[PDB]
Formats: sequence, structure tokens, C-alpha cells
Amino acid sequence: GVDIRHNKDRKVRRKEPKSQDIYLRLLVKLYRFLARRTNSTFNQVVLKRLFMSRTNRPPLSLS
Amino acid sequence: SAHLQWMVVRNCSSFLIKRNKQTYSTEPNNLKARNSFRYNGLIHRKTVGVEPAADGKGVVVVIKRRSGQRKPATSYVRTTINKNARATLSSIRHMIRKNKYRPDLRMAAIRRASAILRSQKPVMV
Amino acid sequence: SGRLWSKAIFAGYKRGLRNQREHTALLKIEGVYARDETEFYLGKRCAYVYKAKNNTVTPGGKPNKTRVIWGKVTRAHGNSGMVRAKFRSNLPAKAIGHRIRVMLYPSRI
Amino acid sequence: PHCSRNPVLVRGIGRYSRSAMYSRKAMYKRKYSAAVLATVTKPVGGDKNGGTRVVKLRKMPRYYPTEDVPRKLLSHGKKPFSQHVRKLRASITPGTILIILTGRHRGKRVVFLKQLASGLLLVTGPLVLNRVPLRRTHQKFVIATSTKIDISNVKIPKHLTDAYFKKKKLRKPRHQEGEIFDTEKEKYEITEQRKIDQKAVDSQILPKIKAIPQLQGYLRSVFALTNGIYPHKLVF
Amino acid sequence: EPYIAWGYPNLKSVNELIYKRGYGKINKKRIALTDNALIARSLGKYGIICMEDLIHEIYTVGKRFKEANNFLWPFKLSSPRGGMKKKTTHFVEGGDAGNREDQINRLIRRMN
Amino acid sequence: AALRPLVKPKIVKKRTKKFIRHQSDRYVKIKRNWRKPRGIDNRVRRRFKGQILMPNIGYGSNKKTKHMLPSGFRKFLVHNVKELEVLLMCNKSYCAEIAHNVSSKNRKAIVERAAQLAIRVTNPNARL
RNA sequence: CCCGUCGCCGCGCUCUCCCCCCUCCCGGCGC
RNA sequence: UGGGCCACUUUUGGUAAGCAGAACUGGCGCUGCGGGAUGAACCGAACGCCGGGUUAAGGCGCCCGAUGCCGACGCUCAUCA
RNA sequence: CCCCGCGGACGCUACGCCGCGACGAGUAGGAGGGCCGCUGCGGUGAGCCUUGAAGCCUAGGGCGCGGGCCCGGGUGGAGC
Ligand SMILES: [Mg+2]
Ligand SMILES: [Mg+2]
Ligand SMILES: [Mg+2]
Ligand SMILES: [Mg+2]
Ligand SMILES: [Mg+2]
Ligand SMILES: [Mg+2]
Ligand SMILES: [Mg+2]
Ligand SMILES: [Mg+2]
Ligand SMILES: [Mg+2]
Ligand SMILES: [Mg+2]
Ligand SMILES: [Mg+2]
Ligand SMILES: [Mg+2]
Ligand SMILES: [Mg+2]
Ligand SMILES: [Mg+2]
Ligand SMILES: [Mg+2]
Ligand SMILES: [Mg+2]
Ligand SMILES: [Mg+2]
Ligand SMILES: [Mg+2]
Repeated sequence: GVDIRHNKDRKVRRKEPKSQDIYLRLLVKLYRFLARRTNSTFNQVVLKRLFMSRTNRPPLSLS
Repeated sequence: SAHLQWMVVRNCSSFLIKRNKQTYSTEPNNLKARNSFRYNGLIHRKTVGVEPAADGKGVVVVIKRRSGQRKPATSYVRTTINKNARATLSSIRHMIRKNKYRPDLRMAAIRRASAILRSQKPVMV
Repeated sequence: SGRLWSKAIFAGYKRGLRNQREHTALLKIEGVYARDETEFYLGKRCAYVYKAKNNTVTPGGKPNKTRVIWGKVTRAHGNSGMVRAKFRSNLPAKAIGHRIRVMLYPSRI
Repeated sequence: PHCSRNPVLVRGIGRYSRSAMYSRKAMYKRKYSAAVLATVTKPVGGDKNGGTRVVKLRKMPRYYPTEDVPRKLLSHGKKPFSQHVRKLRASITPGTILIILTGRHRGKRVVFLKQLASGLLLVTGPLVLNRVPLRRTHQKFVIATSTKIDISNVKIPKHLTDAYFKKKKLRKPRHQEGEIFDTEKEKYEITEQRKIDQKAVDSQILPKIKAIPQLQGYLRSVFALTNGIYPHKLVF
Repeated sequence: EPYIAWGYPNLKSVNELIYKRGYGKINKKRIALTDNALIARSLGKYGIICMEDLIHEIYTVGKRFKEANNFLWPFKLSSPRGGMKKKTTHFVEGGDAGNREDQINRLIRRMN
Repeated sequence: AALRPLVKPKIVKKRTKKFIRHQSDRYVKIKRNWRKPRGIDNRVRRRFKGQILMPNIGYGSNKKTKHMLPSGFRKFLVHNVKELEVLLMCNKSYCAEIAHNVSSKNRKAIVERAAQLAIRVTNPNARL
């Protein structure tokens, strides 16, 4: 046996939206391809934000 | 749109058969009869499919036209091919490859045409 | 017209004291009582030949009651003869203390 | 078409290095810088049907199975059995006396002739002596006794290959449902040819056996183990 | 001390360890050192771009020993063939633990 | 004779005997169906030697041969001729079998249809 | 396009010419 | 969850305790496996289902796998060894 | 500006498929998955059934790590 702590093995993060919105699923598909097949880190940030919950996407005031 | 309509019927459809560790789709123009975006016979702007002839001999290949995508009465054209096994296979190959009409179902259509054709051939003793 | 096989005997399976591994068996070959003497047999095919009630088919002969479980010698087991062997199916425990044949099959001599 | 020009000292290693072989092959002076049919045309077969029929060979399949299997990856080894290397035991040398261990001639002592191209040993019992004809045997299922006869200056006929010794068959011509049984060929026929080759080999091997005393009696006997001796102690 | 046995490996011991059980830590994975391009890819910036360079940086402890050593996955050796004659006492008292200076090489031959 | 599968790999089962519930032999009220023993002093739960084995994920069958029938095929339950048609294009890895409720006269038509479609039926003679 | 005998690695021969030693359908053969 | 218990070492009360109370680390509890014949805690080692090889601690008269080595040098006779 | 030819496997339910590396004890307890199971409702299967539903019995054939499930034979007689 090898000594290691297995409590931190599973990283807790969104891998997909918890919503069943098919329109959010569709552009998640679109931005999953872009992040994978481009070196842009902008698409990576946008893709991970599409996964995020509503409280983690607060409304942006116009001002 | 095919991708939008797919997300509606990918798990909730009348043609969906979910059984022991398998899934199938029973819509008319689904070659290989599998629940898939590629092979779904309803959501696509153009679709191809082959069926056994109304009689005991021949293969009917049905091609979806583009003008009446909303009108289902005239949305499909069907032709009956009743020649030898090699001739029909080449004819349906030309009907896909040369027209550039969905050239990803070419071998799915030829394989299905072969399975239908030998099903029509009589059983030997 | 001759015995043509060395007579071993089934002594038991390879085991600890409280754990027994039936997939290999320990054989006591007559006349070998040191590890260096076991090198002759270290690949020879061994057979456990027994009889039963129902006739079974016999290669090159008419069906009879004789059956065999085939195997071969794998290596030596400890300082005094005592080959250990692997059989195509684990030998029955009824065979302990009974005859195992060592066939002089595949030979390096 | 020269020979290797590089002797082997150990397999996979050549005697000479790249520079040494460069001079040997003289690639300093010889340096080189720069430099069907799918269809056949048969005739018309008219008349007024003019235009010779361009007819293609290798025609397209008329049926496709519903599923195909992917092709295998490439292996970079794994030659077929025909072009394997045949390894012969160093204790077995033409003229030695072997002991058959497995077959119908279990325990018989036969004299070993040349080895065949399939690795099988071509042994003979001197058929007059122990009733073992010209017959193949496996190197691994024999015992090499230390008794030899100098069968140098013997003429083994050329047509004594494995194709010659391969088993033949008859069944089954035009018969599929077997209700009338083939009541013949249960007697494998010793062809008149085989009798002649056996006569030729033995007549020029028998006197060489009569030369050394009681070798004929030794070959007539069968090997066996008694309740005494043990094989690991015996010298062969 | 009571948990390790160590010593001073020689050139042959370093050779056999790297060649037989040399696994590299690439992208946090344990990739076997089957080709030189696997080392040149990750240790190329330090001039270590093959197996022989890895042997030389380890045996002759170089300027980039830390990078060459940490690139190597810790060696997974088998149990010592022929026993180990003790496990709980020090080497100089008949045991196994502690520092055997040049006798680690005998252990390595039996360990892998 | 019968319809051969596309490929016939060697099916390897890590365990053939059934996992019987602890103490199911001592009682008739305890059925063979497996129940995980949540007892503080249970020796089966503690995994003592020589005790009843507990099923776990290590016994799982290979992806390749999972659910395969002993003859190269995977089952699919059909109830009429239309459900037969869906197996036309698999035909080499999946075999139909008729549900138990299907009547004698109806399942005759299923058997005849599968024969001309080269579809293997696991129970082709079940009302005769 | 009859079925990738393929990649990395290590080799041999040829697109140069001479020789030597066993040979060979051999040509008749005195071996 | 807020009943704990045990072992090395340190340590308090007690004649002492398989007693009572502390410190450190480990363990048992929550843990199966090899050894100590037997055993919550000792020694080894921690565990998916398997095949081959090798070890740990411990062993190798027989039970019982392995000394059936031509093992080495001594010591010891016990009528409760 | 391919071609004597008119040709060229599978795939990608993207909630899918594929690759590589490491890991696998567990009470109390927490979480995930369940094409595990029961009953009833909305849809759906041009589903099943007196040419035999449910239920039950079974030295019958199997599948799943498992919960369990499918199939054969018997009984049963109206539903699932
Ligand atoms: Mg854990
Ligand atoms: Mg050993
Ligand atoms: Mg300790
Ligand atoms: Mg099972
Ligand atoms: Mg019970
Ligand atoms: Mg308890
Ligand atoms: Mg309490
Ligand atoms: Mg206390
Ligand atoms: Mg714990
Ligand atoms: Mg423990
Ligand atoms: Mg124990
Ligand atoms: Mg004790
Ligand atoms: Mg093991
Ligand atoms: Mg003991
Ligand atoms: Mg013993
Ligand atoms: Mg583990
Ligand atoms: Mg666990
Ligand atoms: Mg019933």
C-alpha cells in the first residue's frame, strides 16, 4: 500500500450546466468546441461561466 | 433546426425503443435504426432511406426534397429500383455520391439495400 | 510393453498452514530427493489417470471407463525432490496419496 | 549481387562499423545524386451494336454484410510456420539411435536419418528389425541415445520430403448427408512406392548395423522402466 | 533510519535502474522512458535530451540534478530476491536499515 | 446451421456462482437475494476468511463480452414484427427473443419473418 | 483499388569494376 | 460525535492490580490478511476480481508448506529437564 | 485543371465515442448513480392477451458486480 489522502482526489467543479435548457446546451456545445480547438483562453472562461449557477452569474446593471 | 429538434427528441420520442442495454429508433427513414443525430430520419433538412418494395421484389429509396420542408405531404420523393443486386447498389451509390446528397449515409444505405435484397431472395432448402 | 513413465504421487496442494492454493499441486517423484535431481523433470507432462462409472471416449481406442487429468511439472518445491505441478483442472482432493504419472514427454535429454 | 561484406559476430551486430563498411562498400566513389490494367477492351459483337465494350475486371461486390470488422494492426514479427527456423537438438546427429516415446511404436529404438524441412525428424526402424518404417517423428517426443552408426556415405532419396510423408485423405466426394457409409479406405494402403524406398534405405543401412555386435538385438527390444532404475539417473 | 536502506550506487547500478525501471513524470503522468524524445521534450531546456544524459546528470550530480531527478518517477522495485536477512535492525548490527556504503549495489541487483 | 455472430471472443467470467445472502441457508424467510450485512458484529461484512463473499465492483465483466449470450450474441426482447425490423441492420451481434405473452399464432409470424431477415431467435420453437 | 509486409531504431545488396573459392540447366563427359 | 480502550516511553496516587489519573506517538474502536497453536490492541503488512514471480514477520521431525544440508563450534542429563 | 476506370470500411445516442496515468479498507455519517423493485396518473408503444392476462410451481436456458430481469415447460382462466 501507498500512503496518500484520498479526500481531495475528486475536484468539485461544474463540468456541465445543471440546467436542462436546450438553448444553453446548444451554445455550450458551440463553446465547448471553440475552447477545445482554439488556444484562446477567452473561450475557456466563457465556457466555464456557462456552466455556472444563476447566483454565480449575477445580473449586470446597465450603468 | 436539426440540432434544436434533436435536443427535444433525443430522449423523449414516440419512435424511441429503450430496452435491455440498447436503444433504437423506429422512424421511417432511419437507416441502421439507431437513436443518433446522424441517422435520425426526421430532424434533418435532407434525409435518405431505403425500404422494401410494396411487392415482394425491389428496394424503394426515398429522398427528402428541400422546398416543402414544412409540408410533409410532398416532402419525400421515392423511386423503386428493381434490377440485379449489383445494379441497385451502384444506382443508390450514384444517388448519394454524385448528388452529394448526405454522403455520410452512403454505406449505411448500400448496406441496408443489401440486407433488404437478400431478405427478398428465396430461402433455400 | 513397458512402464514408460516415472511414478510420482500426489502429496497435496501448494499451501501455507491455513491457506491452500489448489491451482498448483505438489508431487513426490520416486527416486528424487534433492532439488538438483528435479531438473530432469522440470517440464515433463504429468497425468492423473483414474476410472469412473460411465464410458468416455478414448483417443486411439474404444470407449472405456479410464479418464485422465493432464498437467505438467512447473518447478521444484523445496530442498528435497518435491516437484510442484500445474494441471488443466485442479486435482480432486481424493487423489492425495495416489499415483501421478510423469511421462518423459517433452524431453531435453 | 555481392555477398554481405559484413560478417556477423553476434546476431544483430556486424563485425565492422559504419565508417569501416563505408570504405569496404566504397560509397566514397559511387555516390548517386539524381535520376494494371483495371479494364480490358473486348470487341463489339454487333452488328450495328458498334462500340467495343470496355469491360472492367475486378467487378464491384453485389452484396454487403450488415457489419464488418476493423483490420488488425501491423505486427513486425510473427512469420508463418513455413519460414520458421528449425532448431535441431545437439544430442541428435544423423546415425544416432532414438527412442520413440509416444506413438504406436512406443518405446521402440529407431535409427535417425536426416531432419526434414518442417523440423520433424525422419527416422527409420530397420523395418526388418523392429517394424518401424520410413516415418516422421517429433524431435521433442524422442530420447537421444549415445549410440551412433556412421551413416555417412548413405544415399537418402531426394523425394523423401514432408509432402511425401503428409497424410492423405479421400472423403468426401459429392456426398453430404452420410447414410450410406464409405466402407473402404479403412485399410490405408502401403503404396508400392513406399515399399521400394524402404527397401532402398534399409538394404544400405542393414549391413552397417550388423557390423557392430548385437546392435540388431538392441534395436529389436523396447525401452521400459522397471521398479529399479529412474530416468534422471540413467545415462542415454 | 529504521524505515530506509540507502547507500552509494555505482555506475552500473544507475544504468540498470534508469534503463529497466525508468519512468518519467510527464504531465503528472507516469510515462515509461521508451524513447529519447520523451526526455528531450521535458528536460531539453537543461541539455538533458536523451537517456545517456539522464544517467550522466544523476551519476555525476550536475547543475540540474534536481530537475533530472524529480523528472524521474520514484522507482518501483520488487521484493529483494533471496530475502533481506532482517528488516527491523540497523545494517551494521546484522539488519537492513541504515547506511550500507557500497552494499546498496548488492541490494539493487536483487531488488530489480 | 445456425446464424453465426460477427465475432466470437472468449467470454471470461470472474465468478459463475451466485452471490447468496448471508444466512439464507439457515432460514426460509431469508431469500437468496443479496442484502448487504449492516451488522456491527457481522463477520461477513468484516470480510473474514472462509465466509460468504460480498459482491463488489471488482467482479465486473469485460466491456467487450458483457451481456453476451453464451453464443456471441446479445439479447433483445421483441413483441411483434415491427420490433423485429429494428434488428435488421444489427443482424450479427444482436438476436431477437419473443416475449412470453405473445400468442402461439402471432409468434409463428415473428419466427418466419426473422428467418428471412437472417435474425437469430433464441426461442424459435416456444408454442409447439 | 486483391489484404497498409507500416513508423522509429539497427543493418545487407544494387544502380562501379575487378578477382578468388564451392558450384551449375551443364557440353560432350574416362572417373 | 461529545461513555472510549490498549501498547512503547515519561509520569501521579496505591503494597499491588487485567486498579485509578495524566503526557507523546501509534493503534483498536471503524480492520480484513500472514505470524504469535488459541486471542479487539503484539510482530509483518493494510484490502477491487485474478495469473506468474519474490518477500516481510515467522518458520522448515510429523501433525503442517518448507533443512530428506553427509550444516559449523561448543554447553547441558533433570527419579517435577 | 486527378482518373483504362467514377471508387474507397466503422464512426459522432457530443447526456456520445476514444486515449493515457494513478488509485481501490471502512463503523457512525454524508453524497452520487441505478436500463434496481412496488402502486397509481398524464403521454406514448397502429404494444401484448381466450391461438390464453395476472398470479403461482419448476433437477429448464441464460444475463447482470448487485439490486434484479428475460426466456422454456406446467397450472391458471381476464386482464397486463
Ligand atoms: Mg479511504
Ligand atoms: Mg526462490
Ligand atoms: Mg516496532
Ligand atoms: Mg452470475
Ligand atoms: Mg433461505
Ligand atoms: Mg465491533
Ligand atoms: Mg452518550
Ligand atoms: Mg487506566
Ligand atoms: Mg481510521
Ligand atoms: Mg489492523
Ligand atoms: Mg492471524
Ligand atoms: Mg502462545
Ligand atoms: Mg501470488
Ligand atoms: Mg509452525
Ligand atoms: Mg512437510
Ligand atoms: Mg490498492
Ligand atoms: Mg471503499
Ligand atoms: Mg403464465
